[PDB]
Amino acid sequence: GGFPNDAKGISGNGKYYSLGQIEKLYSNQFATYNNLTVITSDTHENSDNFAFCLANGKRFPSFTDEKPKGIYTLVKDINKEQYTKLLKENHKWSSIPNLNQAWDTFSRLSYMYLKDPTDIVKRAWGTDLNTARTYFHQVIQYEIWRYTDGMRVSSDTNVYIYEKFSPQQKKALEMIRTDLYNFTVPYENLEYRFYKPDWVFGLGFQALATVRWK
Repeated sequence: GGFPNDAKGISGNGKYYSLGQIEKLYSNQFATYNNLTVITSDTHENSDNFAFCLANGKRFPSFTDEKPKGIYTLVKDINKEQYTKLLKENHKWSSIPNLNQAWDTFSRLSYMYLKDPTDIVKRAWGTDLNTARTYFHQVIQYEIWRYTDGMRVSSDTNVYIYEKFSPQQKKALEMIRTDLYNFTVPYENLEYRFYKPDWVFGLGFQALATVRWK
């Protein structure tokens, strides 16, 4: 179950790029859903197979035509206090709703993508893991934003997003909402990671965070 994060790229200069959420890899092609994969700035090796954006109101990273927008440094093996501090720093001009709980929801939701402890993917997509790999990322991402940014998506709230969801995504969202608190997260066996965006003039970039097995 879940989607492994077995990437091992480490950048020689400590800087990383992301392929983005829905972005073109090459400007003459149709955009693809890229799971916010994070790559080394030097070798373009994945460092983390997926990641999640932590600030829906900031700039999103991309790597179209191999030109980075949004450059990151990595904080390894984060805990509740570090996550909370870094998340808050990335939201200087917005308040995070139920901030106390922000680590709990992020760490649970990202783990549900990594491991899927309650078998949401089997129930929503069956054996179609290729579709689920991106379509489940997207619903997990929106639910992360419910908690980072108050972006609750439903048939009567943020309808412009909801109506774009596939039927399987809609089912998965209901399962996520039912199952969120109904498992224990095995923190001692996991490495959570934070990607801190380098400063730029103006509205900055969203931070990213992700998880892998140790």
